[PDB]
Amino acid sequence: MNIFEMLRIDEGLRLKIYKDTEGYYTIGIGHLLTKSPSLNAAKSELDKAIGRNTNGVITKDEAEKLFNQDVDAAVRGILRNAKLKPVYDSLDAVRAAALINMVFQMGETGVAGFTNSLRMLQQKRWDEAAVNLAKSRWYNQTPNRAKRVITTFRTGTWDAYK
Repeated sequence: MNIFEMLRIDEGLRLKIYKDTEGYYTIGIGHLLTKSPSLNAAKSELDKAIGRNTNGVITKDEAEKLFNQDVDAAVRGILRNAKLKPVYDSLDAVRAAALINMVFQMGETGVAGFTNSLRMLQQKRWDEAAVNLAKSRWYNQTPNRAKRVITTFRTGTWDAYK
């Protein structure tokens, strides 16, 4: 299993414009279109993204394609990010996916704010990191995802996903 499969699980697949849980226009596999309340705006952002006039509708392939860009971007940010990189560097193939899942979900800045958990991970203090991550807003709010990702950092296995 890998980051793609994991996120596809976490984000689901929607081929028609939807609203994320903050009310933001979204599509596909967690592709945020715009933070504008204007549906016209998101449709316009979409067409721009796809390269065609979609009418707020995309194909599974178009989605997979945006998905790929998104994942790549998430990895780059981690890498451009100063708090992140060193953590990414200390993590195994599996736990690295988990980190990436968080960045994708909350953004560079968002993830870089888990100050204690990040040092704990950095130190390979799994359980404790886990213990602490569970004490977040993030987890309270998206407990299903949070839990899986937390179990991922703790075990270094795909169990929570199997």
